[PDB]
Amino acid sequence: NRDPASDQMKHWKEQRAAQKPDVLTTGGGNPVGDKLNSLTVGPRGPLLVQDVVFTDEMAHFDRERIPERVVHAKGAGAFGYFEVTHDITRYSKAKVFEHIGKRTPIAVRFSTVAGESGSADTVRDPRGFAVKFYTEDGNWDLVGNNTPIFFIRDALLFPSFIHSQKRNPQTHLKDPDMVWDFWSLRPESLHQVSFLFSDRGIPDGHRHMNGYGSHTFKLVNANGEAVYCKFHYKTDQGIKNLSVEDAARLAHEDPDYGLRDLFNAIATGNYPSWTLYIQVMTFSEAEIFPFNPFDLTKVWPHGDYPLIPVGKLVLNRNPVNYFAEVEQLAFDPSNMPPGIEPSPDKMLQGRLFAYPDTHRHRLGPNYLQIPVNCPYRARVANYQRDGPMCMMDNQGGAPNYYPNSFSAPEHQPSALEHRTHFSGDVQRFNSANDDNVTQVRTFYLKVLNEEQRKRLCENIAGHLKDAQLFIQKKAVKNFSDVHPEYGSRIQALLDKYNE
Amino acid sequence: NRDPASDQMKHWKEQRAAQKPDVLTTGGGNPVGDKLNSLTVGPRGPLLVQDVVFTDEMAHFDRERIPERVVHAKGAGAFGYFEVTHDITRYSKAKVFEHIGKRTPIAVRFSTVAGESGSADTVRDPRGFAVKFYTEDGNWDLVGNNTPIFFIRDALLFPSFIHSQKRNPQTHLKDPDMVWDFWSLRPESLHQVSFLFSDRGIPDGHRHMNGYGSHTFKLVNANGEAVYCKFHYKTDQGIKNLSVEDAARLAHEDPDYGLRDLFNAIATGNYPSWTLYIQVMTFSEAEIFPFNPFDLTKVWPHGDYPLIPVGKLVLNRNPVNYFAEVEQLAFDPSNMPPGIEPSPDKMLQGRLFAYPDTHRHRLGPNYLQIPVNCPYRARVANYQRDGPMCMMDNQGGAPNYYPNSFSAPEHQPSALEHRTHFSGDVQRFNSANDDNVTQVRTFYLKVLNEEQRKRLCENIAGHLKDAQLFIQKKAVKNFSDVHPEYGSRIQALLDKYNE
Amino acid sequence: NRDPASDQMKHWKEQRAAQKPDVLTTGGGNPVGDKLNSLTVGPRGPLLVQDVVFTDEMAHFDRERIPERVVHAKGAGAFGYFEVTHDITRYSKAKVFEHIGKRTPIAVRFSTVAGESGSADTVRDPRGFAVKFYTEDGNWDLVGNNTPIFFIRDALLFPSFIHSQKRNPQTHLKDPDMVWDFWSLRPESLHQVSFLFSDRGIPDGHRHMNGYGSHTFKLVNANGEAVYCKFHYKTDQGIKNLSVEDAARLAHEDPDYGLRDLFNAIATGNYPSWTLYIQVMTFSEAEIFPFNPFDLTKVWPHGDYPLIPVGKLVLNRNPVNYFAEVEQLAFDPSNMPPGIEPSPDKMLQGRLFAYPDTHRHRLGPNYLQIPVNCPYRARVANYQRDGPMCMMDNQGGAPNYYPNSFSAPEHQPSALEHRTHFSGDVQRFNSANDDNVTQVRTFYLKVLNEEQRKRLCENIAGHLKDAQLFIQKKAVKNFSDVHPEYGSRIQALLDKYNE
Amino acid sequence: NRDPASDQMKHWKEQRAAQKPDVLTTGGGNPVGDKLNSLTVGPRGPLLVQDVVFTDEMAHFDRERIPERVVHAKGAGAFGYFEVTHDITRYSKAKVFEHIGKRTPIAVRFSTVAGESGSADTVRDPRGFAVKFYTEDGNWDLVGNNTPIFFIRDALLFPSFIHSQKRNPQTHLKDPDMVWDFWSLRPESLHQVSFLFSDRGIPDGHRHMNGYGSHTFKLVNANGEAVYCKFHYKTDQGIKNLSVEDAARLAHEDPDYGLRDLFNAIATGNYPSWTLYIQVMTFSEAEIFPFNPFDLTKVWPHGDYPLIPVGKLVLNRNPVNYFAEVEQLAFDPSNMPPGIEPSPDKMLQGRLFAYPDTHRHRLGPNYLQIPVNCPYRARVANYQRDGPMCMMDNQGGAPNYYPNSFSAPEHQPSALEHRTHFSGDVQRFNSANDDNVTQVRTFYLKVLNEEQRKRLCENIAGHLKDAQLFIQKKAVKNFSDVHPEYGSRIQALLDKYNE
Ligand code: HEM
Repeated sequence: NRDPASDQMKHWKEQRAAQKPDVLTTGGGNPVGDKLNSLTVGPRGPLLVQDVVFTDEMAHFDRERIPERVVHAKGAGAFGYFEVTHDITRYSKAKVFEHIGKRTPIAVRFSTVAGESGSADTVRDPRGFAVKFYTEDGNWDLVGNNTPIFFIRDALLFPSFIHSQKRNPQTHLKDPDMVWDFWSLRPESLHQVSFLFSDRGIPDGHRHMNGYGSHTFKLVNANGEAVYCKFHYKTDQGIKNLSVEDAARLAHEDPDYGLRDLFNAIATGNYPSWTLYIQVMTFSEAEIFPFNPFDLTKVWPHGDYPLIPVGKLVLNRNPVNYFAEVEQLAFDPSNMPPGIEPSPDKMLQGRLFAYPDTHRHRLGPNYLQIPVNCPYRARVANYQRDGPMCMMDNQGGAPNYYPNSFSAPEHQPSALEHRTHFSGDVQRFNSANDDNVTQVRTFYLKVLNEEQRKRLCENIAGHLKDAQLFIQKKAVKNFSDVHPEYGSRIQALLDKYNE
Repeated sequence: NRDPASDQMKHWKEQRAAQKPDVLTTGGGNPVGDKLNSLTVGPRGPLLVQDVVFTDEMAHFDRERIPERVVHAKGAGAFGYFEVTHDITRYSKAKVFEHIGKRTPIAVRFSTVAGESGSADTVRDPRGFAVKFYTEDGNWDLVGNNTPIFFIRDALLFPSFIHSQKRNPQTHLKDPDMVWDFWSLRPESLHQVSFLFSDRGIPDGHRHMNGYGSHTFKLVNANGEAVYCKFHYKTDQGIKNLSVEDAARLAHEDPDYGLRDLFNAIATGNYPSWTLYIQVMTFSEAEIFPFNPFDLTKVWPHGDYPLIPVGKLVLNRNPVNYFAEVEQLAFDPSNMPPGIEPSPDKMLQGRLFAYPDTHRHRLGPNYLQIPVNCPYRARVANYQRDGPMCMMDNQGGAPNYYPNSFSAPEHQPSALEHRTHFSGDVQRFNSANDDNVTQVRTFYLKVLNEEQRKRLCENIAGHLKDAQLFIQKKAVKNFSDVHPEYGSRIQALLDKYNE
Repeated sequence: NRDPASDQMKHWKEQRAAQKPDVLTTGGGNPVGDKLNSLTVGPRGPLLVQDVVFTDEMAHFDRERIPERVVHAKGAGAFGYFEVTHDITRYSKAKVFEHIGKRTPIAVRFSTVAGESGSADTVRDPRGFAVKFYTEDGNWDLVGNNTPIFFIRDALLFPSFIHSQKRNPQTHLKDPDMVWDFWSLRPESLHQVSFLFSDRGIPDGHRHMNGYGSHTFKLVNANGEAVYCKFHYKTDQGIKNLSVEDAARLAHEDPDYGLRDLFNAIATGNYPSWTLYIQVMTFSEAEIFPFNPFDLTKVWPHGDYPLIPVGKLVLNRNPVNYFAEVEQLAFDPSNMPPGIEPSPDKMLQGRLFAYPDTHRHRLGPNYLQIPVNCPYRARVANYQRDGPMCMMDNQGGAPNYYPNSFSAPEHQPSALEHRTHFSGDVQRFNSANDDNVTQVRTFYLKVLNEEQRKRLCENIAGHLKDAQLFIQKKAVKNFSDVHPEYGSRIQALLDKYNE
Repeated sequence: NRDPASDQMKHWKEQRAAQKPDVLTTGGGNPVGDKLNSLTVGPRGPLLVQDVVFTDEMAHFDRERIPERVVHAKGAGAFGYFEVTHDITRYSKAKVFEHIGKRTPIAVRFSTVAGESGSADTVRDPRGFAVKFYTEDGNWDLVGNNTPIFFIRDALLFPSFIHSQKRNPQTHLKDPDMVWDFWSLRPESLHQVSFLFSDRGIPDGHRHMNGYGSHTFKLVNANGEAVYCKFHYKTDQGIKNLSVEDAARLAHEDPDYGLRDLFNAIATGNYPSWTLYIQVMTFSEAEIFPFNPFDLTKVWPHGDYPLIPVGKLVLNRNPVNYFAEVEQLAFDPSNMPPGIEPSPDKMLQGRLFAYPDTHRHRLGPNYLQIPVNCPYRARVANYQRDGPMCMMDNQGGAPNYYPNSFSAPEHQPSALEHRTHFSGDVQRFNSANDDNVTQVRTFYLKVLNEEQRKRLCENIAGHLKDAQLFIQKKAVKNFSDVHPEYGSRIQALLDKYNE
């Protein structure tokens, strides 16, 4: 007897023993008479096109694959619910927060960032932690990571950052000179790079890590009053990490470690859960905040902005068909119910467009009619019609133009947005020189102990040693700009690694 | 008060008078507060990305269109049922003929051939008359025309023929030189051409024309015995045609004449219905038949192969959304249930590959998961998985391979195909010289009368006159090869049209 | 002999009389030995899969079609050059205006609006008139119509308007109730509706109509000084229209009238040409302008803003292949070279997204690598990589991220945008009741004469009569609000039409 | 200084030091003035739509990915030439074998089978060895593996075999039960499984393994005479293998080991090469051969059918952009020049369809117009037109139908296929019980030595122990059917592994 994942088929049969097997058909419902031998003219003769049983099956086999996600391609998924435990109705009128005890169906997808579909799970990388809330106001996607910050703060650098984290365009190899040339030319990355080369850069699966919206968002209550917030969801199973040596063994021992962990957990009843907190900032506090409160490379410290609890995320169901329910999951930061809205965070302003854009490419123009993506607890009605692979009644014979004298859907004025005043030149403002070291200094000195600082440097040096010396020299300098002992330790190790 | 088609929105509003209008939402189910005005900075300022209401609506509008059909693009649709009235179980075991009184749902498409989506209905053309039977053993797609025959008899000429009947690739205009250079270089077209330019070239809407499967097909009964057959469905409303004069007036007074006629008939309860017949040829009649009995340019004469009634087709329901239910309809001649099998007709052997093929391009790899296309009266079960726009549970966690020791679906030996014996070289055989005139001579002399022959010639000369002289000279010789006076009449009228 | 279009194939053969015909191949370059007869076992036997010549040719015929344009689907194309004849470098620094005498290649596509691929040319509808300039600074797409104004002034209403002008979702029939329910609930349409039912609603081919940029745009000279502008290109062949009586004859006698008139002109050396003008409005004239200067239902009167000439548009070359050079044409308003920039027109702003969006769907992710869409007089170099159907070297092994230390492309600071100050609430501002009648009154009284006013009203009532009475009454009211005699005339004609 | 692969960017900058960096443009050729900061309203404001520099680049990033190969996804590419060295023109007329010394440009792709794009290179799996010859008669794709044989012999079992070799449809994990349930239910796989689990299951990269075409193919000479042949291309660098211990270290130390080993070799002039041999079986010897000569699970022994040399394959060029030259590479077995034809092999017959079919999905309808797929040594001319992403003239204004009297391409009769006689019932013949053991027994006893048999069983037991007991027992039985001591040794080690 083995773990539950290995016994998948065994249980599919047992859960079925009472029935007779189904009749094996074509895609058109036509029963198949023999599907092990091809129609040929004679035992050693050629194949006929009259063999449409072969063409039907092969034709579909040939179209099985769709594009993998451009980022966060290697993923695990699970489904559960969100349950409200505390009252934050003064801040948000979102129905998903309406009363204590309110449950809402969720779907979660964990991921790495850089590796493709066949890569290993226990590698150094940020982790995705995307959560979709099926509310009565339409879906709410909270596309968060295992970290509160990112490496950049303008969306126009993002394709570049990703390119520098993936394969060299000629050799198709991971290229340290690309990784570090970028990071050293963009020191705003220093904060998240210090998180990444810490211990938490390799979590022991998906259940022992925290999630964060990382972005500043906006909450609007019933009076029309607004505050800015951060979301934190913290692991009730406790932070737990793999060491470098153990992560490396599992990388070839079990490439799908974090997939198998999550599936087995839920199957054995160990339902992982997370505690949803927010931080709140008023509009006033936002004007006096020392840094840019919409700079994704900055946290809101806890002492000044403590955590307010909201509710629990619980995962208690495994997917049944991985493709249908995880590969085809699509999270849009732009899916926001009334009560939740976006900040002016440059990076989040780019994500408002990019996600729906790529989903119409990766999955298709009507990807929101796929079941896991459908807002199935909301009544979807508008003037949008047709498109490839239209799957409902296409809203029937309703008038498809607005306004109209024939009683099709109407706009709901109470769902209008919060009005904010802005003034300034319409212009590309340079955010490369916002504070890039202060919060990092704090992390290095007051969050890490001495042993962790030591490991931080060894993990950095073990990867940076493969870059050229002019890149090393520049990266080390950025590290000295945080703390001279941060830089001179790294440089002591590189001096050895360089023989 | 007007015809019922014009009152569609009027009635749509009346059937809703009681309830309230729906909440107008995004495709994500998020209610919109205002959808007549965009999100801008100040009344005369620029448009914001934050306006995800606009993006969501505009983006879908931008994706409304799919590739029209490559032929038969102008279409009208309706729905109904097939009812058995006579017993032909001695020839076929197809569940759709199981017993008298048995109904099966059907869906029909009427079309022209050459015109694109906006072309007129009342033009000289063949008419598609495609019928989809939703049976228990999967779907059965009788994809016929309003002719028993076609212009050619080898599929390799089909892309060519169609190119010649569409727009010149530089000027994008209808070209008579193309049209008649082909027809006169392939005189196998004489038989169908004669049909086209007579009175039935322009039927008075789709309810006053017959439908034929034109190919020879194979029926198989419960003992394993097989016969060949032809399908005829004859209009119970009576053949009725339009004059060249009236067809040309309506071509600009109502380009959608046939579409309108069908909708209004059904809406006022005047339901159209056809009578399905079959002809039956034994295998040993097929060896002694004077022509090639699988020649798609040949009919089976009635005197020797009389019509055997089978039942009624009845259209009694209009589509609710034309796009979802008519435009996305996909018919595959290779959708054949046990009891119905292909002949060796070279032209039908091509259509077994072409239709599924083009449907994966026009509609999508999983187009059979579109409702109106679905085999909703059978159980689809097999080892096909994934593909873009997967719309069911993707078959669940069922074992995806075959054979297996876990009781996934099994093959049904009774559904094997009938086995024929064939012997001969594997090579390309020349069919350009099968009897191209005999059955036409009969049509011209014995079926048509004096006035119809006169009109047949006028209609041909009135379109052949715009081709070059060397092309007219050749066409006329092919016509002369049917009957001297056939050519003589056309050539006398051409001598006049050429001033 | 016949017109030059009809003789296209004749001339192709003549231009090749001297050579031998090419060898006919598969798409893989494998010569074909027979393509009229299919590979079969015996003369009357089944088709084989081994017949890759059939499948290679049938596979591509099955994928011949692409989605037609969602609007303006029916179009005609030609190519030529733009030439500067006057100096407007004090307003715009764009390299297409640099000096008198400079020539830039162009590509033009004329079109109707609503009719699909097969509809008639000679119908009442606006006419598209899009102009692609191939600049050294990249492409410039002046996507114009044959009117200065449009029916609506907010992009959100654009799907609706179109839906109302196209087919009823259930009957697939042009619906008068949809047309006028919309127009009568949105009286901003009054201006362009009076343009459309006037003599210029049906132009006599594409050479006898003007072209307008319609939108206000922004020009920026070398000093950084900016003005607002309007592009008018006026036919050098003279305004010429068709009467309702003749347009309806041709609509069935020659559906492709405009397409034939443009090819035949060019082929016979009668090259059509236009004269490009601008209006100019300083930022300070924009502030005092009585209406909203960015309202697309409004014109700038000539007395206050006279026409300034710029150059000539000349069309002097037909397409060689219509699909590759016309059907696949893609104009993006957003393609704007330094010195030409958008105004805050709500409609234009919307079009900045729409066109690239739909072109990725209609043509594909890399649609700008199609030769006719290529900026083949600039040097494209950036950090975009891959995609479906990637056709060049994909920019080689160049570093693919930015910034980088390995000398891949750099930004050009002189090509930054003009900076404008905006201030206001971010909200949805209601423009429904900007002045809707003033400039229409002027048109009805001062531009048309007695006869033309008569025909304008007969054309409006000849179409509005089919709508319901409550829709009629409302429209007429909207027409009275322009002038009592406007709506009263229409109402007198409607009274007769309603028997 | 480092290896060449890591100095890629270093050498790109050096090879450019003379010139100045290009101007960074949009896709449309428009220079950008700042691509590090986004267009906003005030420094902490929201993002505008008229930031088309952002949109244009993100929209393409969002569409960088295409579908991965449905098998053999992980790959490494190189280009070179094929040079004839011996005269086989008595067997084949193919222009690639015309004379000694004749060179042809080639392109080769190496791969594994079951891992996705991200997986490691040093795992136990077959290896792809696909060769594209660009001959004057079009392209010749020889789609070969590093084995003479394969696991199955009917293509209707392919999708299933591949499903079992990949991931569980619910857990997304590698599932030994699926692996061995399939293999133990289809003992035909015994031959190739004993190859897979010997030392050659893991090659030391791609330069130290042989190539084979596995399938019997047909050769046809200038006289029309045919023979059946096998292609073997052996490594001039020598067979060399990784041990299980080192293959696993490298699977985490360098996932891309085989890719780097090829690139560094070519870059340093150590060009790998292969020797091309054929075996030859006359049609007479094919009637008396002891097994089925077209049984993909059978080799032709060397004693009876010796290797006949042909020429060399040499890889002396790396790719410059991996995506454009290696990921978009498409190989079709059906690309076969005159002189080379398929044999009736049931598995090859299915590859004649499957590959073009998946290539139209994976890449697109016109994937043969992608440079590296272009038959650029041959002249493509025919009657195929249009399609998504049509990239050349589209063959201009040339007549698009055949036959025609206007001098478009003609068929070449000498390119016709060899005619073979076939006689037999058209049915599905069982091939499950062709001799499944005999050649395996020879391998085990006569090809392997003592040590190698021991490791063969250890490799097998290490993997089979994770399957259920009932699957183990059945697999061992199939190994006892080869040789009692084969099944014995495996059962003694499974007894230990099961504690
Ligand atoms: C402007 C900056 C960014 C851009 C342009 C961007 C772009 C993308 C794209 C195109 C995808 C693919 C989505 C799909 O295929 O369905 C994706 C996935 C994802 N992104 Fe980002 N991203 C950005 C920053 C971020 C940030 C700040 C976070 C978290 C705070 C994040 C978290 C994720 C996650 C978790 C996924 C995987 C979603 C899934 O499992 O389907 N990304 N991103």
